[PDB]
Amino acid sequence: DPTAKLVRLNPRGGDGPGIVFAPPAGGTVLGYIELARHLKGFGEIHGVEAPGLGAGETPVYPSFEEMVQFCSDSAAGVAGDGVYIGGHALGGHIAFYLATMLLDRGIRPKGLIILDTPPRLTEEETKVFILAMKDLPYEEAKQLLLDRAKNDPRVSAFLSEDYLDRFLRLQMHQLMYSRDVVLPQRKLDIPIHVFRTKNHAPEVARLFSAWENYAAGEVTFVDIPGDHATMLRAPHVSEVAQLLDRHCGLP
Repeated sequence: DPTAKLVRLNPRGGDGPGIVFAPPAGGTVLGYIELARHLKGFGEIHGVEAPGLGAGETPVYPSFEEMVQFCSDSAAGVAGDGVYIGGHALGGHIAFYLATMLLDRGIRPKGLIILDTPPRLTEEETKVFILAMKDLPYEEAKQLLLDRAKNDPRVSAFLSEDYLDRFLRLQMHQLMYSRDVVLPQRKLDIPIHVFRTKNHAPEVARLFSAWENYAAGEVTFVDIPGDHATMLRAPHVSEVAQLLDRHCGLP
């Protein structure tokens, strides 16, 4: 049941529309919790948790196409034309696909909110992600990431090993088809809001402007503090929620 994975991250707190977030690589919506808490000018903020992560679910590993279809089925309960479609990272690509599917059906969401990701997506620890998207056995690479996460006292003390395993497996699965993700060259008839960090190498930074190619009207580039990971955490997340309320919300 796709609708059972539509998580309410924050009840209505402002006078604006809601937000439905798609998950990044790994399928979790937990990375949005702090952001949703600080936001003060929106309605209900929802997130779509990938299937197979909850305690009472069987891990599944769908293709990008089926995952996009699952989020649409999950977010269907929310009025498409009364909320922003958002997404961080790979979640930004799902968000775009969902917005094109809504527009194909005549539904105009309030807009697309992209969190620090361009339209085309330790030394050994980061080598895994590179190879995922010297050669090493798959299961050996997973253990490197698994040993990295477990080294953090916050993961070993509060996070479920079962949840951590299901997340790592799905992240590997989504990292490996991530290069196959090609956004349709359509031009959205809705505003696009790209919140981008400023600590990107020139090679990557240059790619964010390509969002202009997928827009028929408004496109807004907003600078946010932090980097691709720390932006959703303190101290930066507070300022990110301020800017999000300013350009898209309405306290």
